[PDB]
Amino acid sequence: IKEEDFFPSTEEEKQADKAIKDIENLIGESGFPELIENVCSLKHEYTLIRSDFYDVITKIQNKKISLMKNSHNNRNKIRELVQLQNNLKIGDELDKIMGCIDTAEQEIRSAAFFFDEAKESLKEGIIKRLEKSKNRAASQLSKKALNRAEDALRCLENYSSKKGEAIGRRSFIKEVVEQAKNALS
Amino acid sequence: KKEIKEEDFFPSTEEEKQADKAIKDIENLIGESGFPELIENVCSLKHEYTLIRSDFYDVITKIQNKKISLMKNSHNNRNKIRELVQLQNNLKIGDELDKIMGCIDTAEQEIRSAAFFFDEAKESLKEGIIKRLEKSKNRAASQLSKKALNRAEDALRCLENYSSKKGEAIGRRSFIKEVVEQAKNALSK
Repeated sequence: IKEEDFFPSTEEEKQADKAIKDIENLIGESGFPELIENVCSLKHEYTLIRSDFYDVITKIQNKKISLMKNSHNNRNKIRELVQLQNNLKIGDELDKIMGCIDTAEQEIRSAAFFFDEAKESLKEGIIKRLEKSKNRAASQLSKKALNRAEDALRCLENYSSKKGEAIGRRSFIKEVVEQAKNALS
Repeated sequence: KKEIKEEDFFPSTEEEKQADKAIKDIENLIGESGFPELIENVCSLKHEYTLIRSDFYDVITKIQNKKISLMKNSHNNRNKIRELVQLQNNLKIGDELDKIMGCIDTAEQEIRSAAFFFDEAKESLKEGIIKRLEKSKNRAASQLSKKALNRAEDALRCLENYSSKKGEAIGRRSFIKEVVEQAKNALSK
C-alpha cells in the first residue's frame, strides 16, 4: 500500500473527482458560506427598495387626491402623477424578484448538502476498492459520488441564473423608484 | 490485500479517536441542517434588528416633533412635555443597539471561521489515517491527527462563541423591541 492508491485511481473515481473539483473551482476558497450570505444580502437590499416602493406609491396617490379636489383646474398636474403611477405598476417584478430569491436560497442549501454527499460517497468508493473484493460496490459508490456532484453543479447553475436575474430586476425597479422619487419632488 | 480491512480505515489510534470524537460533537451541535442553517440564522437576526432599528428612529423623530409643538407653550403644557421627555429617557437605548450590532458581527465571523475549521479538521484526520495505512510514518500520522483535533477544537470554540453572541443579541433585541413597542403605545394613547 502507498499514498497514491488512496487517490482517485479507477475511472469512475476520476470522473467523480473531476465533478467534485470544479464544484471546488466554482465556490473557490470562500465556499458555500459566501454563496449563502450573497442571497441574504440580496433579500435585505430588495426589502429596502420594496419599502421605498410602497413609500412613494402612498405619497403620489395622496398628492394626486389632494389635487383632485379641484380636478378641472389641475388635470395636467394630475396626468403627470398618473404617469408616475403607470411607471410604478411594477408589482409583477417584485413578485418575480421574491421568486428568484426563494429559489436561489433553496438551490444553494441543496448544492451544499449534495457537495458533502459527493465527497462522502467518493471516500466510501475508494475504501471499497482498497478493500480488495468489492469493485462492483466500489463502482456503485463512485457513480453515486458523480451523480451527487452533478446534482450539486445543477443546483449551483440554477442558483447563479436566479441570483443574476434577481439582480437585473432589483436594479430595474430601484431605477423606476429612484426616477419616481426624483420626478415627484 | 486481505490484510487491509474496512475497520482499518476507521479511527484506530488514540489521536485519531480524540479528533474523531471532537468531529462528531461538531456534527451533533450543527445537526442535519449544518452550517447553512446557522449562517442563515445570523442573516435572520440581522433583518429582524434592521426593522426594530427603523421603528426606533421612527418613534424617536415623532416624539421629538410632538414635544417641540407643545413646547411653543412650555408653561401651559409642561406635564404633557414631562411625559414625552419620559418616553425620551426610556428610549435612551443607543448603547443597546450598538451592542446587538457587536454580537451580530462577532456571530457572523465566528460561524464563518467554525465552518472553515470543521473542514480543515476532516481533511487533517483523513490525511492522518492515510499516513498510518502508509506503513512507515506513524509520527507524521500522529501530527496530522493532532492537527485534526486542534482544528475541531478551534471550530467548537468558534461555535461556543457563536452561540453565546447570538443568544445575547436575541435577548438584547427583545429588550429594545419591547421598549420601542411601549414607547409607540404610550405615544398613541
